[PDB]
Amino acid sequence: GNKGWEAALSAIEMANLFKSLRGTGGSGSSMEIYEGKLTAEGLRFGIVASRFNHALVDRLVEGAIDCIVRHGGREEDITLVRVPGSWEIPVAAGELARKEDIDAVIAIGVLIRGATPHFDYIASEVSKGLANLSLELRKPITFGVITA
Amino acid sequence: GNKGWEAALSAIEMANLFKSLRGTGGSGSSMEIYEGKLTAEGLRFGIVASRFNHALVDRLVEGAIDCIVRHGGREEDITLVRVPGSWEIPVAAGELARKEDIDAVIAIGVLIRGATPHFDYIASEVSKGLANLSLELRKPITFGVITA
Amino acid sequence: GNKGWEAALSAIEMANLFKSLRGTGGSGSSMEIYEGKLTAEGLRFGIVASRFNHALVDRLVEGAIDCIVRHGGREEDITLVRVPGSWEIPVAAGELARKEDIDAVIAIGVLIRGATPHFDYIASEVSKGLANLSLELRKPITFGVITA
Amino acid sequence: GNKGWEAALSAIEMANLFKSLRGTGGSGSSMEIYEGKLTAEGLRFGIVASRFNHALVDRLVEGAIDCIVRHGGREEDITLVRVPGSWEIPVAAGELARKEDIDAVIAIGVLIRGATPHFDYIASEVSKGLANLSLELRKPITFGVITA
Amino acid sequence: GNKGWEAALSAIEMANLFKSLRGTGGSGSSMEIYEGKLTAEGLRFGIVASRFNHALVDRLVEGAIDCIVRHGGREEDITLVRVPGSWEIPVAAGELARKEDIDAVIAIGVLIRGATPHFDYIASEVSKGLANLSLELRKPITFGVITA
Amino acid sequence: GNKGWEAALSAIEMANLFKSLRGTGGSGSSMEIYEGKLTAEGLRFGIVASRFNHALVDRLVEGAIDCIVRHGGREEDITLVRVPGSWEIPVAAGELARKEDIDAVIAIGVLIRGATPHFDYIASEVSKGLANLSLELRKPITFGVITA
Amino acid sequence: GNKGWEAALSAIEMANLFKSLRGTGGSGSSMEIYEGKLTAEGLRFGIVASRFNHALVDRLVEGAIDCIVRHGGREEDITLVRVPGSWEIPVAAGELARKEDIDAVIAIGVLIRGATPHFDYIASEVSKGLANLSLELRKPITFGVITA
Amino acid sequence: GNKGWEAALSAIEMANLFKSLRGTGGSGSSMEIYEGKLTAEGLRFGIVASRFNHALVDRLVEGAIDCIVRHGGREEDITLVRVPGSWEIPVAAGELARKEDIDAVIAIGVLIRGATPHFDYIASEVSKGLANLSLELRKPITFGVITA
Amino acid sequence: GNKGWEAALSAIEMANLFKSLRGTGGSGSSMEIYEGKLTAEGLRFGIVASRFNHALVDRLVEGAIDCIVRHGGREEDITLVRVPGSWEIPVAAGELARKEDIDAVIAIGVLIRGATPHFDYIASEVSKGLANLSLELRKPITFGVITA
Repeated sequence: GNKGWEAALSAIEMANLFKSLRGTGGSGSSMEIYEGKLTAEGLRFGIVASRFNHALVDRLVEGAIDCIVRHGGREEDITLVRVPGSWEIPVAAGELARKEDIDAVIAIGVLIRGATPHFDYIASEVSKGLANLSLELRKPITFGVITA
Repeated sequence: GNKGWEAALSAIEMANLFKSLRGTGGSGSSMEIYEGKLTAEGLRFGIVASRFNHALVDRLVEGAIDCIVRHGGREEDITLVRVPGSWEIPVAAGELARKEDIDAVIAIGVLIRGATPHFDYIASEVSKGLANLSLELRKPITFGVITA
Repeated sequence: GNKGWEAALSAIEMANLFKSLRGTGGSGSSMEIYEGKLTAEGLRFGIVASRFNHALVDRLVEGAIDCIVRHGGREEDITLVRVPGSWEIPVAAGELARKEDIDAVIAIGVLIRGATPHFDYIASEVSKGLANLSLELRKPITFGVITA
Repeated sequence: GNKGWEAALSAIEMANLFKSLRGTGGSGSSMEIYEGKLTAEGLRFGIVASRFNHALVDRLVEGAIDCIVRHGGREEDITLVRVPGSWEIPVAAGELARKEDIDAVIAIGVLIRGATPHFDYIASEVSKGLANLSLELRKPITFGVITA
Repeated sequence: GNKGWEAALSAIEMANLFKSLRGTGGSGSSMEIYEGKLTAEGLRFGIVASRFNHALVDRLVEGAIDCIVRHGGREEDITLVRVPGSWEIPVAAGELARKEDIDAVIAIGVLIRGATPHFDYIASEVSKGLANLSLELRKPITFGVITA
Repeated sequence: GNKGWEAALSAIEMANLFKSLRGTGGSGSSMEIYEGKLTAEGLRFGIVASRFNHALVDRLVEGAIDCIVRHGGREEDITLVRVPGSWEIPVAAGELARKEDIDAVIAIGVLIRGATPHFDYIASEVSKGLANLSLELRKPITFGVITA
Repeated sequence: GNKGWEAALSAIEMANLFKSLRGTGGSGSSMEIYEGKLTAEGLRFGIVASRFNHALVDRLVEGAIDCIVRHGGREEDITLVRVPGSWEIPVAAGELARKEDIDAVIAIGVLIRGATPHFDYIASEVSKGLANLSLELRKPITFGVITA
Repeated sequence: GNKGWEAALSAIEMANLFKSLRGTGGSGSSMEIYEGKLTAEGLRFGIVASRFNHALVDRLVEGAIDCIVRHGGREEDITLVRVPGSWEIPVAAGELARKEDIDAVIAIGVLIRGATPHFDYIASEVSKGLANLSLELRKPITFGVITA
Repeated sequence: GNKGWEAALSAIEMANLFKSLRGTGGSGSSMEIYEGKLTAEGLRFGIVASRFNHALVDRLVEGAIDCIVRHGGREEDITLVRVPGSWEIPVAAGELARKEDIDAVIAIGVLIRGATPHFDYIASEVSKGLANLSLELRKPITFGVITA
């Protein structure tokens, strides 16, 4: 039940939700409640991770993959991209999020804000970029990072 | 007292206010005051709610729906969407806020202040994101979220 | 006196100034020095005020409209819009700005920044929104926001 | 040595930098280098200044104009506009920049140290606005305000 | 030791990453893993650096050029631009980023943040500008600014 | 806040409730439920106030008139009468209620608990008589007296 | 968070596990492993709930239904039975566990710690009774009780 | 950064250095310079490792092979041979070097600190032997052993 | 900081001063004011510097050349001469001063006056020689010697 499991759980629910919204509406006669299920048969995902501190990141990525397969996901339908550092996560995510096949992208990384001097500037940028990216491209982007 | 009732009331008033300005002007030879009546007949709304603290959130949604119907709203013209967490609200509001039918949307959530660094960055982004979306689509968004 | 006195003065100098900037280009003998006059006739205005802390906002609006007429402003060319809460001022202001008639907007607002939690976030985004509109819409606005 | 002289020097050579940049591509057969010269003949500038604290601001504005003429600039090609406060520098700056003939802009101002609360909210916004305008207008603007 | 080396290495492989991600599609049963690579034949670069503290920056500029050529780069395909300030880099980088024959941009400078004036504000602003340009234009940008 | 606000709101709720019971039953095959909406259009009301302590009463009664118009009431359909003192409140209310036009009645007054021996008697008398008239006439009569 | 969620999830896993063992063996000619996925499609369930502590038991029962339907369960494949006493579950559970259609049973209840010696005997007997049913009848059961 | 990565880097560029050195003489009309590039494609290497202390040596050998593939080397052109002790590294190294196809050799090992007397006699000889072989064979060999 | 910059700036404008003073005459009623100017097109220069303490002087030589080219100078019209001592500059400057196609001369060197031998005497002598040459030949000479 590591934090990587949480990111996968959030990602799966949205891919179903947006499908329901884009689909045909209800028959009326009451409040149109829209909900996202946990099924994962026929959903494609993407993941981005940083090389830095590969001893503490390998566990996170591995735990995330177990969530999809257990909930009914084929291992063949996952794409993995690795980037040098945390600063480069947003730009990489954009290329993945713009593909037609992909339906969700997860973000995994570790932060050293406070662990090293002069890092709060970089720390705020990644959080701001990923959220702002989601609105323009119309697609859920789960967020996950650790503090060192 | 409960923020659910208070937030919905604000949404009702601004819906009428915008309809007045988009129409004809007021009487001349005087400073035309503008105010929003509290009636709610003929309008359409939407709601987005999170799931953290499942016990507490249920009360808030009940208050919001009660105020809308009590002031003359039709239950047939309310749509509800549920999301996993607080980070996820801004993207959900995007889909609803830009439909040609809806007139206003309400966001309900719970924020944690200072518990862990992870939640600290979440609070800043959700506040900024909701405001910018409203200014770009010309519809009102009500920020009815509790803290702690 | 009150901040409404100072706030009104700045707006008056601006509307005419922009008129000069779009004036005839028949010059160049020496360096130009553009400046704003203090005439008020033929200048439309808009004013927006909140509702919380009614005991204060009443004097600010009362103590601000006087300066407009004192320069020759006609009361028929002023429009006022009341709004429920401070956090939802900017959305209303944008609607009035897009009207081709009005040439200036001023806002009254009382904030308790740095008093209690859940209000610092509100106190932060209010200023940022108003500034953004001015550059986008190209019409001056005055930040007539006070605090306890 | 004052900010007025130093701030201007940035303006002269970027006007030369952009002119050469959009004139030709890579020469070929060797590394390409682009550089700006400190020559002012044939260039037209613009300057914006604040009304408040006219004592200090008087010296700074005088210094900036001295540099332009010294390096070979004609005084007939300089436009100066005054504003009553720092808050309105960004909106005014955009007006001059959109003019096709101007080739660069310079900003002068003075900031006070904590006379009243929430000054930073006003103080920080001017810096943020200037940077945003430069990128979208694609024309340099200098930053030469001085703290009190 | 040379941070130009560290910045240069990151830029080289990101160009390779984009070369493959947006390349021809592929079909297979196993998971697809996309990884960077240090190979710099057929890649076009561009560098921007400031004069500020010219004693130190001149050293770093040489280091970046050494990395490209040693790793298979071509001196004929490197373009260099020099500017007089740290505040004044983002505007320059914009023009280079839009060239259709440029694959990456490397930005290096010096910050003396601390008790010095004007530096607390601009230090934050320069970072945000670079990040936004990357997502807007979909092209990597590296941040190799060192501080005392 | 103003206790007249509360007393006013209760009047509308009761008026609609009796307006519905006279009609036909609701949908069968379930539990019949009757609730009062807050719409306040097309309803006639009456108000009674005591002249003693005109300072507090004036604000209190003004706090009640706004409610009917704000919730969609016609401003020219509420009657007002005043009486020398508290003792005269019941008889005045009795006169109004018998009319075939007024649908609800509101009472306003200010009292001090047991200031003098005779003040104790009136306190019991004023409440006792008011309730009895409501049952006899079959018409709601709100209670709005203030103690101390 | 609630025990109702945890109890339901265990039932989902066990049902899949038993369907695998009772089936044919797998290939590979190596070390062989079994595990239960979390797909609830096509499985039938049943629940038994007590009545003490009216406030809480309903909340726990609600969560259990959500888990089954979210993970692919059908609304009309669940059977519910309600009984008064915590001492009274085992007799009810047996009547349901022996139906051919049912494939799992979930028990929800509340126990009291140390209130009286009478309840001490109650608590011991209920736990061991349910265990014996599972082994005797060869069908999984879940133990979703709370105390204090 | 480890000796495995650092030791390899020496190997790649000398293979390039010798290839260019024996290709042409002095160009003439200017100073002649000979330099090696960090390109590995088209080159075949050899590696020798010690059996003892397999824990530490496992990481170093893994690091060296990572560098070759990263810079563009094919894994099919790498030969690894193990030996039981440091004393036999020189004799084994000569065997690989005399092979005509190999272009360079790399040595890895770990030395303990004074477990038994006269260790220096054995310890020093390996370093001396490696240097002697290089001169007479006329082929580079790297030195990458690490003390305990 | 670079004293070569400070020395260079003085030399540039003095050449302009002589260009106008001995130019064509003029007639007028007001006072005539002759002023220098920073404009270096069509001006021929010449630099002399010493090897003494070659670590530092090489830096200054570059600074002087940068000033001339940036201010509109031409590299084709700069002549450089190097000598081995501070005592030995004046003789070298004499030959350069007599060239009919030279407008100014810049002399830079290092003095280590103090407890060192021979330096109290020569330090005075070198200064006098330069001054006398200027008046004798009627051509400006600049003194940019720095000392520890």
